Amino acid sequence: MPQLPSTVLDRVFEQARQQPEAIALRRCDGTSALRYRELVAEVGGLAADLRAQSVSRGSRVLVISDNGPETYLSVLACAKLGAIAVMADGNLPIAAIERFCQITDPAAALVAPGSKMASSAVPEALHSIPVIAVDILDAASLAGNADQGSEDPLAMIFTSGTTGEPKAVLLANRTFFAVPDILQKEGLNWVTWVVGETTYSPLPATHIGGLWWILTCLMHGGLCVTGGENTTSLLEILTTNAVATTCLVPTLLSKLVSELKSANATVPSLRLVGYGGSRAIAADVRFIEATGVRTAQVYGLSETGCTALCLPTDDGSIVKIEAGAVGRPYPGVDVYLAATDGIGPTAPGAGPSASFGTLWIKSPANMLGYWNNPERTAEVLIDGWVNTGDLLERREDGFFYIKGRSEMIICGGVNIAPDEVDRIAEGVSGVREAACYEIPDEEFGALVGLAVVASAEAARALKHTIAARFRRESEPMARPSTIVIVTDIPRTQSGKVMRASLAAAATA
Amino acid sequence: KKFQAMPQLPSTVLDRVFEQARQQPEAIALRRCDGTSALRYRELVAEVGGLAADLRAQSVSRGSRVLVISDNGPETYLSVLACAKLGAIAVMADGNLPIAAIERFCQITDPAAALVAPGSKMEALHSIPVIAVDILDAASLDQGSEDPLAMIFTSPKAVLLANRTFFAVPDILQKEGLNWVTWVVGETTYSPLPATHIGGLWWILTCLMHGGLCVTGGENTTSLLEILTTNAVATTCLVPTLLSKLVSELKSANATVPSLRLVGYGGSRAIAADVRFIEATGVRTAQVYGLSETGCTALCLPTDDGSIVKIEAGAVGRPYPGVDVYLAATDGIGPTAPGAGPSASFGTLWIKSPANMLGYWNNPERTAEVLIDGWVNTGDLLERREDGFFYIKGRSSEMIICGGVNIAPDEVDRIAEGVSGVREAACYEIPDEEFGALVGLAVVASAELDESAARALKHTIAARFRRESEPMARPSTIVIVTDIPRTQSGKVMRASLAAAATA
Repeated sequence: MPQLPSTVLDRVFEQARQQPEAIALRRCDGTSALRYRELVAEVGGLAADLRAQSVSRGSRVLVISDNGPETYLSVLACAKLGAIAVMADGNLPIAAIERFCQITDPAAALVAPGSKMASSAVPEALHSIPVIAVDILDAASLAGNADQGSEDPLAMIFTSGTTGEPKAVLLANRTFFAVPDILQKEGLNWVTWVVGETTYSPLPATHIGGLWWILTCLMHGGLCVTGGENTTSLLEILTTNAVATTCLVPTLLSKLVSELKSANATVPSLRLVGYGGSRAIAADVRFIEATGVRTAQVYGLSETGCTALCLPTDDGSIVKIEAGAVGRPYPGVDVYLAATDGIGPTAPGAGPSASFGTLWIKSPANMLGYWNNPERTAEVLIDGWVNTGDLLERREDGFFYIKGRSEMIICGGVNIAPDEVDRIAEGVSGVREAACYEIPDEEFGALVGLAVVASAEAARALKHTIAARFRRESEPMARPSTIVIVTDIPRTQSGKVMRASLAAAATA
Repeated sequence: KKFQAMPQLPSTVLDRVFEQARQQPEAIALRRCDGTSALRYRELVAEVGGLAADLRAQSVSRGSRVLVISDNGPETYLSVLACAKLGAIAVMADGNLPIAAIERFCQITDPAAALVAPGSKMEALHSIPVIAVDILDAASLDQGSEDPLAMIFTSPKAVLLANRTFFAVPDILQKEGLNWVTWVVGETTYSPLPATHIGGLWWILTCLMHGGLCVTGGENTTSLLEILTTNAVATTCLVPTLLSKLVSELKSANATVPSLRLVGYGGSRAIAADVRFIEATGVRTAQVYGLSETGCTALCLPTDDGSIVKIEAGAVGRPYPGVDVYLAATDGIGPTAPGAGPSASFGTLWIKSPANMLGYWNNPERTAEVLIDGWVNTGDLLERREDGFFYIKGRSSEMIICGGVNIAPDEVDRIAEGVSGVREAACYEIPDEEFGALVGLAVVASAELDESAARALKHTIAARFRRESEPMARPSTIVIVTDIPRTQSGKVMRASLAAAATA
């Protein structure tokens, strides 16, 4: 906490002094590799180019990101000058870029090698400002910017709550280290960083999850692999690089689990997997923990500076994830459920957090505001609390759940017993096992979905067979609205269908 | 009701309009709200002829696509008809759409020319010839029912529409002598719905066929009532939002529309309270249910005794005679599919209608799954009730179930009414993906409150509710209304309120 530097850059430089020979960054295939000492000097080099080009404290620099080492050197060179690193995705069409430039008003632009052709249009489009190609230990080299603080802006991330508009999310230095400090200080192993361990982010540097993870790893002396992926196989990426920790979104975790099923392999080097963003699928998490690996669901938003709640691997955590738990609050991260919209956590007479309502979060990783948008900021951000927009319940177990707890489905006033539907679907020849799940419906409340594993005998015809069996019943609701032929149905070890894990797998 | 309805009548929209010109050449066919861009049936005929020449001069031919950059005015329907004369396909494109969007229409449809209506003055499409459009010879009066007349975008997906799309339903209504929807020769109609939207295009095109005086485009105002009033409009076609605004406009101004005979509406969830307001003014109404894919309305809910209760209940309509409907219990198994069984009383709505689309343009894979043997998958989820109508939801619990907890609407309103400053209150269900339903609360203020003033009422109600034993019961949203809709017993119409409250 207070013993440690209060900027990201300065924590990176500390690590570099402790282990200047360890690799800080490299791409998956091993190119663009920087040691901590080389990173330090490169950061020195690039910021001297930026100072030369008139970039000062408070200046915005557009970072056209390829997710690689050069992307992170670029952020750190901005940090060196007290400049704000605006993260722009290289893939995006120049019209999106120009719009970022309208909002942020950059003084320069830094272009990573993997966006360079797309970047190439930009220099002509961006005539007004110096746009630089980024390619590749005395105390003076390890000096930071003494005037920058924990509160000072380091980065901007674009988010689109609005269907068309993207808001520029303004992020202080503290965003990156506020939660890791909490963990270390309260001694929690929910998320851990081991000195030197290899990590991998398949998440873009322009997404809060990607930026946050690689930054906290740099501070912690990790070897961060990111950028030059030449395959879609995570298992190949993980194995080949002996990755120890990685940050996932559920659909990536699911693709990993399927890649490991399909090969009867594991990733033995792998220690820890964080995942978040979308709905967790207990089944994939469980398959991953069985294979030796510790996990952490990290719930959070760009506006909250990434994770604000956590669900670490522990007894019963899988049952909780399946029931819809998002996790529990880190110490020093206050959580408030507001029962009625328009009435914030600090409203006079509002009262204490309800156990059901919109989650508001007061964390020291919280964003400083939306760039150039006082009107949308004043509503989402108020006296330290960010409105996350999400509806959650707190149970007696202290965990937050994104849904309520009845063992029967309700479709148009009509109670469906899931087990009974499964029984019906399993009396049909060709069916090896079957399992129903709920499909959300605005007007009917819920519908019945049915997942089906066929015996070995194409079976598209079975769907028709099953459909016709349900047809011969006198409850119209009690009939599956969708019937998916699957290879497996997620089950507890005790043998019970994990219906929430199943619904997730069927709608992909 | 099974066979060809009116086979004596021409099988092209164009011919039917020309037929109108023959019978009433001096009657006004089209005009803008301000009275400019005016064409008589006679002049409409004449301009379609010269416009068609222009088109052929740019090598436009049968099957050639023609991009029609619409301003919803007389120049636009004139354009459509000029395409029709060559058997070219009118690709409807909104002329206020940003450049990139027009560009994709062009890449999708690849037209031989472009016709620009003046109400959107403005390369991008240099490569193709653009014609500016700017406003009886009996001999100058073989396209048929099935040839394509127009493309409408799902906006992106391109819906291919035949001529029969525009007369097949009205030929049925005529054939069966039904008055659900009717067109009177020479009556004034108005369409706030654009030519680029199935509703608007189909509406105006039907009126022209029927010898209507069609007022379209060039709105001199934002007031829907001033337009209807000033033009003495007799029939109109609306979406629920616009209907709500007409009602709102009608309440505030203490007016009726005296000329107004018929209002069609659809496109979103209908609001039973607005409909009832309108009909009490003497106006017949028809809910028209349909999509681009179904060539507009396939189901219709006509003003009738018990029609307001059905609409408040969530009814969408009953099919027209000759239009086939089929609820498939399971997705994937269509009507065609083997041993498909007959229609269920609940499931995904499939339609077999003579107005159905020919398919999506250059999309064989998506088309093959949505349209099979004349049947179209609407994608909508419905229940066929005892009374033969189709409904959007299930029979009411009368209880809001939030995360498994039952909540009493009477109990909730009781609480809000007990707060000083509340003259009356009524709650309503807000559907939720994860917790099922939330409680909404509509409040009628006892007294007027400054723009600042009302909110302390929101907090005070919120506070009061905060202090109750059950978390689920509490209103997730509190909205202030000058009006809570009631049945003629005085029970709250909670669905009408839930539509008005949300907006």
